Amino acid sequence: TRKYLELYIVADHTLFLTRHRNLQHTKQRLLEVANYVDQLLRTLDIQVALTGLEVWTERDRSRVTQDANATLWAFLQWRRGLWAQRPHDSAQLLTGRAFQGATVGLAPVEGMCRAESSGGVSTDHSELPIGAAATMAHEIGHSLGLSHDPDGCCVEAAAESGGCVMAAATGHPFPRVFSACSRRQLRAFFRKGGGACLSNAPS
Ligand SMILES: *[C@@H]1O[C@H](CO)[C@@H](O[C@@H]2O[C@H](CO)[C@@H](O[C@@H]3O[C@H](CO[C@H]4O[C@H](CO)[C@@H](O)[C@H](O)[C@@H]4O)[C@@H](O)[C@H](O[C@H]4O[C@H](CO)[C@@H](O)[C@H](O)[C@@H]4O)[C@@H]3O)[C@H](O)[C@H]2NC(C)=O)[C@H](O)[C@H]1NC(C)=O
Ligand SMILES: CNC(=O)[C@@H](NC(=O)[C@H](CC(C)C)[C@H](O)C(=O)NO)C(C)(C)C
Ligand SMILES: [Ca+2]
Ligand SMILES: [Cl-]
Ligand SMILES: [Cl-]
Ligand SMILES: [Zn+2]
Repeated sequence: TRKYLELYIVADHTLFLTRHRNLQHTKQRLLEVANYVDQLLRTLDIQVALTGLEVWTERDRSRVTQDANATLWAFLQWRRGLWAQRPHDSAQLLTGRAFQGATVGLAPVEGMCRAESSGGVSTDHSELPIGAAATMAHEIGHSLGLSHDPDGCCVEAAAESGGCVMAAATGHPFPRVFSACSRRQLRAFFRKGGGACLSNAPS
């Protein structure tokens, strides 16, 4: 019984523009962010399989604004049509837009595999790909029913180590591991029936 996450990642038009309208380099950024997401999720014993990749080179397919929540749900609605053509477990939007309130990412809680909510949004806020990846892994965490780490969690992964992924705030150094509290919450989530779509090994 092994767990696999079929991930579909999207780069919005703004990100494309910040990447000098360079398709190849925008795709490379997505690939490197996806690689770090895989590294982080593997500390939960979940392997990531990059199912698909998309760059909105001419226009955003869903409305992206300063409102993180509005952006998240507009993306999720668009994701429904995407899913019908390109099946995946979770779709993640990586945006070059900055959200109001210093928010860098959002995702519906316990929505993994749900038709209306299996996705998330993250701003590419750091020069380092691991920044966006830690945010994306955090949103995927919420999708898997993980809550923010209580202060008595993340016994170790010291300050200089970046801490743990489910921390409520982010910043360099970025987290590379999920806390033991997160591990326990994930196992309970799976036992209770959540994330049923993570059971298949990608073809
Ligand atoms: C993040 O952003 C999302 C999207 O904007 C918010 O989700 C919306 O939340 C509101 C309130 O919770 C929901 O409003 C309900 O809409 C129902 C009809 O929905 C249709 O129309 C909306 C708007 O055009 C579309 O988004 C949607 O796809 C549907 O086509 C109404 O029937 C509801 O009214 C009835 O129920 C309410 C509450 O139960 C009663 O008080 C009323 O008397 C009435 O009987 C209600 O107006 C809306 O549907 C949600 N949109 C979704 C699911 O996409 C999040 O709340 C927001 N998160 C935040 C800010 O925390
Ligand atoms: C640099 N900005 C931040 O640290 C913000 N935090 C976020 O944006 C969170 C995501 C980070 C990946 C931890 C977000 O609120 C969340 O929990 N989504 O699930 C602050 C603390 C300013 C609100
Ligand atoms: Ca799957
Ligand atoms: Cl168990
Ligand atoms: Cl049980
Ligand atoms: Zn959070």
